[PDB]
Amino acid sequence: DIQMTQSPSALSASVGDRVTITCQASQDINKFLNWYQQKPGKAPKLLIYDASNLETGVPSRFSGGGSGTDFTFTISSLQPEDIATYYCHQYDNLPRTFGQGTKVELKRTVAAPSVFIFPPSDEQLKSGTASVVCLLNNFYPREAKVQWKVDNALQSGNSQESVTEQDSKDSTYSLSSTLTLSKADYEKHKVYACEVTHQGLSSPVTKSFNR
Amino acid sequence: NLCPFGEVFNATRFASVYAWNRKRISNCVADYSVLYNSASFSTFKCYGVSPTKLNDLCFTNVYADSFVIRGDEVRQIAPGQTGKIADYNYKLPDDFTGCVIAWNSNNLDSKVGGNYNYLYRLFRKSNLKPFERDISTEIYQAGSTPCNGVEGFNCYFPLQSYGFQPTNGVGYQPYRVVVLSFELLHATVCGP
Amino acid sequence: EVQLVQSGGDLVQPGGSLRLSCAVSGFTVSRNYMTWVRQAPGRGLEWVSLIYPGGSAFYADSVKGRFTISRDNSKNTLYLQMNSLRVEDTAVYYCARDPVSTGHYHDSDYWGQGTLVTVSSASTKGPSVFPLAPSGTAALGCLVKDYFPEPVTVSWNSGALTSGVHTFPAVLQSSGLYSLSSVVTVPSSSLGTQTYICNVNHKPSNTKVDKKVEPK
Ligand SMILES: *[C@@H]1O[C@H](CO)[C@@H](O)[C@H](O)[C@H]1NC(C)=O
Repeated sequence: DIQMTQSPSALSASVGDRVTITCQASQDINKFLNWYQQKPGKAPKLLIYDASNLETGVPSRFSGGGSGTDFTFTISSLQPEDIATYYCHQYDNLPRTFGQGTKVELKRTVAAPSVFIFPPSDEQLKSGTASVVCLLNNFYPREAKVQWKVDNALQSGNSQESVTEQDSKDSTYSLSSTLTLSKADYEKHKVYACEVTHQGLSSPVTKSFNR
Repeated sequence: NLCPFGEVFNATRFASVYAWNRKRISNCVADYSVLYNSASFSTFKCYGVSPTKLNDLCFTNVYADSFVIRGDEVRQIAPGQTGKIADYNYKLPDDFTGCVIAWNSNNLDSKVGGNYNYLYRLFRKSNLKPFERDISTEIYQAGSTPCNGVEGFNCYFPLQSYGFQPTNGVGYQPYRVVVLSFELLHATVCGP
Repeated sequence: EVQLVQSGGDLVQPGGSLRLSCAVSGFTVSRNYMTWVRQAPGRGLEWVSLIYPGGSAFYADSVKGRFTISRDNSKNTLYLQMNSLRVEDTAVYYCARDPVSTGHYHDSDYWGQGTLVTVSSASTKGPSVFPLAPSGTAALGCLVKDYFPEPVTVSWNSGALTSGVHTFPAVLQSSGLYSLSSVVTVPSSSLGTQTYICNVNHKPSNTKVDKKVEPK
């Protein structure tokens, strides 16, 4: 099939910056390339059809061009309402294919996380399983390192993480690290700690509690 | 009486696929091998007959249909194909006996900026029957409201431009197509 | 105006079958181009199939044979037959009409509201809700654990909170059940002076929970 290679995978910029996305085709598609915008949890919308022409209502700051294999997308000035995920789509060489997508991301200033550790609930302890929680509230950039330490012991493999989408207000992220253990394992130790490393920390942070 | 395939294959002008030309040839002799051995054809596909025999089989009239499509559409000019061309422009029967001959015509049929001359039908209320022609340019009613001769929302021009550009990829460059259909009946065409 | 409505999707099992519906208001379906597109869980977009106005239909190189596309002109509704469902087909699904650009006219494409489709073979379970206890401000939370299938909705204090609360995306665990949580940051002064309770609406099992959190 005509595979479509779209770059970049991730993109973060500030307001006013010009943004150029790219989509190459494995074979000639002439001018039959459409660029789509999808906002988080919503139907995608058509902006650039025929690789260059703009659909009705599309602001003039959006523009694209190309013919053949390489294709170019660009917003001359970034606007907050332009934060979404954009895909390239060919539609003249069946089967139709899409691109992986590019997630436009706003750029704020470095923000350190507010760490909050959460011991398991005694109800869940009587249920048979324990789940310790670590929260990194409001930080930027998204890059963060959570290490679980039980009785000053590095834990590996017994934890998962989930990160929120970028906020519309402060535009920060939040991270959740869940440590799952059997009740025998949780009762078989004492001190539980979450160590956080982010760009906005002089020394690593470490919240903790005792059983 | 040599069959006048010269007027068909080497014509200075062809047609848009939607308005495909037919030339009816009968009562003549032809050297099919002169055609078959020409290096100038990039596609020469036959169904129900070999190119190396044609000189020997006789037929009751031959129809020669001709038009222009894009290279990547030449495969649709075959039995049992589907797609916009086969469905809405020019359909071959399932029991087609004859040949499909195509060649790249970029040097003749392309124009800087795009040709506006050659068109294909985008939309129709139902698929064409085999060897049917539709040359109407009526506004297509896609919705619940009559167009009454005005183009716009749900009222679409039924034809689309190929926009043949000299710089197109070979798949998107113009190719000229001739379809030879052989009919038998009572009592013609024959070889030397 | 123009509107597309999708319905008829829920959990199925491997080898099962499911039909997707897409009602249309504004244009005749039997006389217009139409396609279905697949939005994987938190991933890219994928083309499934198309049908020319006039009969002809075309499918992707994975749903071919296993899937079918059809339409009913009376109700003016679009249908996607998905048979021999695999897990690789678990995703959201959209119905849309192709954009127009004839001569001296141009219009965009119209999309539907999207319907969620899940193939995983698992018993529907109810979410156990456990409290995240608190201790310059502070934080507490709710842990929506062990439930299936997606999705669920959460709201703190029946909607009395709209800022400072984060509901993390769900994570599917090895035990076949997903999990998520939602936290809240508030000053230590509000301890007891303000209500703390989360609401979990789970339509897949018709299970709704309303739990309260307080220090201990
Ligand atoms: C077209 O012209 C060439 C000139 O070399 C000739 O050889 C060929 O036979 C002509 N085509 C037909 C169908 O006669």
